[PDB]
Amino acid sequence: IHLAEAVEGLLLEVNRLDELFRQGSFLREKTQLEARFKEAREQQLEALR
Amino acid sequence: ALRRLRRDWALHYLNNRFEPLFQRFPQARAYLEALRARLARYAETGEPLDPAQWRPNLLTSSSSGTPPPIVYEPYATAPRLFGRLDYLVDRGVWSTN
Amino acid sequence: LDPAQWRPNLLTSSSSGTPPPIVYEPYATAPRLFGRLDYLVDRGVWSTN
Amino acid sequence: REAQEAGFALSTNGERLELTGPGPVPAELSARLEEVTLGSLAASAELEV
Amino acid sequence: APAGLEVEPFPIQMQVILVGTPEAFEGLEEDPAFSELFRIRAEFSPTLP
Repeated sequence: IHLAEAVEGLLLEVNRLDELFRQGSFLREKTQLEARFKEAREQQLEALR
Repeated sequence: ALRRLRRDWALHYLNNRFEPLFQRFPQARAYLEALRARLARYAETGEPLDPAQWRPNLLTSSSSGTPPPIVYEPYATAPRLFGRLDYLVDRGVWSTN
Repeated sequence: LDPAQWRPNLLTSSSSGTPPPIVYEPYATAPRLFGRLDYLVDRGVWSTN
Repeated sequence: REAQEAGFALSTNGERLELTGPGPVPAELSARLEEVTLGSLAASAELEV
Repeated sequence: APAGLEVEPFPIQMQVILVGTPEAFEGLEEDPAFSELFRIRAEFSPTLP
């Protein structure tokens, strides 16, 4: 029964996981990643231009 | 790459959530690790988690041993002795968990 | 490309020959002696690989 | 107000909001942008629940 | 069922106590695996002193 309640908490942890993707840290890392990837994309595009 | 990032942050966050349960349930180590991997996958691929497919089937309530678990089956059929596996229909598709 | 349809089915792990591969089947049914072929359903369509 | 302190004006577009200013938007400020977007979406969903 | 679940066999940690008239048992103990598994015979005297 203790394992059952713990796994119920873990199943509800999907909401916490989704909430973890909206505070500053994770999505600022995401912005850094996408910014580098884009700046590479426009770098190639401008080189071809 | 953002899937990589989401899944690695998810694993990092779930490590400190699963370590107390690892301590509390060392026997359930493999099951808890599989559930952690499934949660990381959900945070990665976005596929919704099915509570029915990942909730442990507590077959019977815990017995204190006094009195001992006593079961008499007058109808000794295979489904009643060994248990049976229920199913569900999806327009004619057999699903089970 | 379907990975399931083109991944070799390693039936059993490699045996060193010591001890020899020993298998006792009390339940000598055709699916357990000769092996069986599993299937998958696609809305009522049987698929296998 | 934070973006205007950093020198950006919020032009709302419905599904997503953008920020106008000199040069590319900075990483922390763009991160604030998507976090407030996701916060509004989560606020709507949690209002529904 | 198409394939079912890869369910691990449930361990048997119980003690089977088969109850029945002698006819049902001399009609059942002719198989040596019975006397191999059920070795303790609790026999009921039809009469008490």
